[PDB]
Amino acid sequence: LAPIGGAPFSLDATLDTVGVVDGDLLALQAVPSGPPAPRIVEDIADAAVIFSEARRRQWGPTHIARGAALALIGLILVGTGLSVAHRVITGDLLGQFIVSGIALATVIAALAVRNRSAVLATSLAVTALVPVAAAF
Amino acid sequence: ALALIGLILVGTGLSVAHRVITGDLLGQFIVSGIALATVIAALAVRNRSAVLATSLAVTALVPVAAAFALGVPGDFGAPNVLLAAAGVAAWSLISMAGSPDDRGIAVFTATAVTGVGVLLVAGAASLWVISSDVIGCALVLLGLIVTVQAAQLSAMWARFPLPVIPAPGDPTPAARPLSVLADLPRRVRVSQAHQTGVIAAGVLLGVAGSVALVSSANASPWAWYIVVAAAAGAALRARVWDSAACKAWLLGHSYLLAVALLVAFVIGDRYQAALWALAALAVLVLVWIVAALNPKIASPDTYSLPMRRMVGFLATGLDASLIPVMALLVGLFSLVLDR
Amino acid sequence: AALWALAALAVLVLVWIVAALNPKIASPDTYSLPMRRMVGFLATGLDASLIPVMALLVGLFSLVLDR
Amino acid sequence: FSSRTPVNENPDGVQYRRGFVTRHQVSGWRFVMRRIASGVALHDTRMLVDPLRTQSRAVLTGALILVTGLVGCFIFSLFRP
Amino acid sequence: VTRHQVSGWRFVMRRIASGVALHDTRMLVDPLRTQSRAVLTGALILVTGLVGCFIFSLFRP
Amino acid sequence: DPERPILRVADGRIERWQVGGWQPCVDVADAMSAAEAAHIARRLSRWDSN
Amino acid sequence: ADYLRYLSVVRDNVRAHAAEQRAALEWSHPEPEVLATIPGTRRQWERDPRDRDFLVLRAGRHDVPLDAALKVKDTADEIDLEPVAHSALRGLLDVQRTVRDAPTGLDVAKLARITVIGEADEARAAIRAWIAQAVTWHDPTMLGVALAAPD
Amino acid sequence: TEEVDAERADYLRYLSVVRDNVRAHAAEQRAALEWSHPEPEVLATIPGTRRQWERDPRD
Repeated sequence: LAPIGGAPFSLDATLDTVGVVDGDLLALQAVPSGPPAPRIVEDIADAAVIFSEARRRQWGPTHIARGAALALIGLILVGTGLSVAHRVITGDLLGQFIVSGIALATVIAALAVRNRSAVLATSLAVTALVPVAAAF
Repeated sequence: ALALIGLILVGTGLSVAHRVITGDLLGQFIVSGIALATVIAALAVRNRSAVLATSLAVTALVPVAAAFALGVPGDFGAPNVLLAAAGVAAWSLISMAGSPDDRGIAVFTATAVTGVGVLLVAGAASLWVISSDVIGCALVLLGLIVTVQAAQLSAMWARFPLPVIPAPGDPTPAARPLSVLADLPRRVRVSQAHQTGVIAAGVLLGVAGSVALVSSANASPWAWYIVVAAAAGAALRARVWDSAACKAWLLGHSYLLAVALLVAFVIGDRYQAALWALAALAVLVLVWIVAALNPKIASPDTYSLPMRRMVGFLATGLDASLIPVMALLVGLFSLVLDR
Repeated sequence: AALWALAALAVLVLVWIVAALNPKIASPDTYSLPMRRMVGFLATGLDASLIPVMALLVGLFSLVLDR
Repeated sequence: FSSRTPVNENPDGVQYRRGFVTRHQVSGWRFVMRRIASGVALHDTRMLVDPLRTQSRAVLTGALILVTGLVGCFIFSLFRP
Repeated sequence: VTRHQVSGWRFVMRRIASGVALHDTRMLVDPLRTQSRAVLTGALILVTGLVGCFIFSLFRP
Repeated sequence: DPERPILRVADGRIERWQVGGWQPCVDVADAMSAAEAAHIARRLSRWDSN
Repeated sequence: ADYLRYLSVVRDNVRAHAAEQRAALEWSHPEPEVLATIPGTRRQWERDPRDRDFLVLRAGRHDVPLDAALKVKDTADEIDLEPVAHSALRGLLDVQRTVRDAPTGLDVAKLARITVIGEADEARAAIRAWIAQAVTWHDPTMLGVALAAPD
Repeated sequence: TEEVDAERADYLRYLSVVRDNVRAHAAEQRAALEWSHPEPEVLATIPGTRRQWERDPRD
């Protein structure tokens, strides 16, 4: 027996001597026991290659995708910044065109990738708040 | 905890702004006060809580850096940077030891190695005047050296059990205490942490040298070659490291470089160059998004061994050709030619 | 210069007392093999380039440069 | 031919303490160190190809090119008028 | 005498030397010869530099 | 006496009596209270095959 | 490098051997807490005098030597071997020769008297542990218990 | 020539250790013979001891 979302009751314990009252929901959980034994390795390089995997996921395509999305968000932000800064300092109409282009491009894209991946779509739609604000 | 971190950051910022603009001794006093408070709070709570302790410790980097950079009186210069770097490195090395890995070792290693780097460079700049080009070259070269030697440096910095090699005629190499082998997982996690940190430090030193080399408008085309070559090498090294964060840093070196060049262009009066840097950043993001959309590109199996070896040779050639061109950049060859 | 030589003597005696206090750095059986090889390289190269500096300090190079 | 080192059976003989480092020993140490470095930076210990040694060799070749060009232009300055 | 003759004799002399200065005879590595050859190659650096300066003198006016 | 061993268990572990001192035989000698053994015996009393 | 690769393969093989032996031990000698759940299953009493664990009563996890022999092929007489490879093989033959914290047991079939010295609580605890492990796996036609106590 | 220098170095180390080994063998033989044949001045202490007439026709 275990208090649900907690640690199981010791077997030797009496139910009354452990905090419980009518109407408590109890789970039927496996008795806690530590690891059987950790891997014992005597080659240093083999140790490094072995134990690192318990916290390492390969590069793979998902990391590329996440990094690309992050790079794109950063591009949107820093482009908006540079564009509005140049437009203020010079008023050469160029910063305006550039920030407006970035804003329209990202608000189209935030609808484009809508069904390809949800998180990317919401993230781009969120970060698009800066370009449109600066453009207007 | 978040409130306290915010307090420390905003206090450092306000006090530095006041100390530079108004020039009142209150600045140094209050930054030093919050710095000492933060460092003693970290060293205290280290036993009561781990994550809070390392958070306060990594935040303490801003107060000490802002403090020592102003402890030198008179006008700002190289010795100020030397003192700031010294403080950062010392505090990072102090905060690193004493706790198991919690990915605080990674950031602490990064800050410590970049601090040692900028410490050496600031010492060079202070002990005798050296032009901006020399400083940028020193940064790029030191970041390169740290990056290439990152692996075995992290290995020996994790304090792995030394490999026992017995010579002929010596007694047998008795097995090491089971305790050390039991400890090994902790040590290899620390090794990966140090690895990521030192790679990040190499990237930071590289981009710092790059921006120092090509910030000005009278920069030699050799400076552009040095910067673009260091960036391309930092990208091509991503094929070597097989951990996630290391590859990420090595790739993002070029991105951070482009952003920093943009900022340094726009701080100065170089605006057309700033738009060009934005364009280059867009090219980099385009490469990223292309690689993301097509998982059959940037997949090594999608290339023949000839082209793979060609990329390898390109990396080797770029890394080799970096430092001789670097000496060509400064007047070393000119000097020796006229002596 | 006498006081400076006394200071250098102090540094030597400090090295001695450090090595005698901690017998874990007083025996290169507790140094890493590349460290021991670097010590060897330093000694060898040092004694090697000693005698050229010898003949430099005295007027040999200058002698044959003139003759 | 002969390469051996039998077990000493004499308790009253000589025991060779304070060993040096042989060329073999330092080569083996450099190897095991490159192997640990490969196993840490990469996830290879099979050591079929060692890109880290190649990178270090590349940077050192850059340094050699540097010093060579230096001494070359130096003797060029001297010998030429 | 042969090359092997003089090689063997010089080696056994060097082994005697390693047997009274060091206190090993395995001769896995021979630091005594290392230092002796270091002094010698110092002298060799000197002589090559001397003839180098000689020729360098013959060129210049 | 390998066929008639002498085992001392008072350390939290069992140690055999060999020639000279004790030799550790186990590290973590399991041990169950009388209540757990009683629960087992009761669950056992059901079945019979004799 | 080639020899170290071969040695990593052999280490993996012997690791598999040790894992197999460990699983076999955990199957035949489970924790004393698990004995409460065995009765009434198909593993009620499942040892017979043709097993390899008939009448062996677990006494706790101990560093047990690997059952299978782990030896190197000959030509290791007095001819010297490469230092790094020989050191690696030494470490392998030392460490992997034993399985860590595997449940070991006492063979009651090869004994005639057992003197248990220690504190009465601890002695009786361990003795009850062995008896529970015995009776909860053998049938009363191939096992029996008898006690003589003050009370 | 480092070839034959290393060759003879290996052989001579092997020879030194086998010299030590055979000297141990010789000292063992000598200790045995001195246990059996003590100096005559020792013989006064032999009698009335566990070893007084020890040699028997199997030795």
